[PDB]
Amino acid sequence: NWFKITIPYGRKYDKAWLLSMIQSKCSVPFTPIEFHYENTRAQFFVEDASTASALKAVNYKILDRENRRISIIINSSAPPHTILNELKPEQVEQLKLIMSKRYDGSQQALDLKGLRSDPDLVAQNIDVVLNRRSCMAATLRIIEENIPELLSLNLSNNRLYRLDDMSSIVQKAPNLKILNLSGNELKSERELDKIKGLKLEELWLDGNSLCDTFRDQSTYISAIRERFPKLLRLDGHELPPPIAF
RNA sequence: GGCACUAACCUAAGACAGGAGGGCCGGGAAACCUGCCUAAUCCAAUGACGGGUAAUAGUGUC
Repeated sequence: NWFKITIPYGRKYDKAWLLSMIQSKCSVPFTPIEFHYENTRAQFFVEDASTASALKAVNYKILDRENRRISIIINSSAPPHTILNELKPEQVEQLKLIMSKRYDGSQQALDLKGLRSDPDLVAQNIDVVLNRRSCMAATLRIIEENIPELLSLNLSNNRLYRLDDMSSIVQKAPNLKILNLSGNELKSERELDKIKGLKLEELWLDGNSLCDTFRDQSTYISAIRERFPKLLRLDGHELPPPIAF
C-alpha cells in the first residue's frame, strides 16, 4: 500500500527525463501513479514500501544539469483516486449481472448504452464510467469470459473520449460485427485504428465530433472503409458496395 | 512523425474542489517537505487548481 513521492523544485524538469534519471539510478523498476505538478513541486505515487525506500536511496545519486541535487521525499499516503475508483470484485460481480439483463441471446447483442445510469448500478452505488481504463478493462474481461462470441455491441452515449482502452477487443470479441459508438466524444477518425482489427459490418459514429471533420459523406465513407473494408452499413445507412476487384 | 513545454483547445464521466497568498502542528543545521487551518486580498461549479491532445502557432528534445 501507497506512498506519495515529492520532488521539490520538480516542476522545472522534463517529466520523461527526470523519471528516466530516477528510474536509472533506482534498484527497482517503478511505475509512477498520478504524476502531477503542484506549485514548484512534482508529485507522484507508488505502490509499496519496497519501491518507496528504493526511491529514497536515489537521493544523493542524482544531479540536474546545473550540478544541483534533486531530492526525493517519501510519505505514506491514501491510495490515489484513480486507484480508489477501480471496481471491487463484488462490484464487478454485479456488473456482470447487469450486462446479462442487457444481453439479447437471439442476437448475441450486448446493450451498454448510457451504462452509467443503469438503475441497478445506481441502486448499488456502483459508478461505472467506461472512459475510465479500469472500467473498460473489467467490461471487456467480462465479455471475454462470458460471451466472446459477441456479435453486436452498443456503447453509445457513454462519454467516450477515446478508444485506447478498447484496443484489446479485437482479440476479446473476435466475431464482433456490429458496433455503435454514436453519441460519444471521439474527436477524430484515428480513434478507429485502435480497433481496426474488427471485421465490422455495421458501425455508428454520429454524435461524435469526428464526423464534422469532413466536407462530405463520400470522404467520410471512404475514411471508415480504410479500417473496415467490408463495412455494409454506417450510421443506419446502406453503403454502396466496395469497388470490385 | 514521437515526446515534453508556453499558448490554444478538451476535461469534474479526458485524474481533480478548492487554488494562490497567509498561518499551524511535526521533521530538519538549513534548504525544504507530509499533514492540517484560513474571505486580509485575488481566483473558483458560468469549473479555479490539477489532468488531457483530435485540431492550431512558438521552443526544445529524439
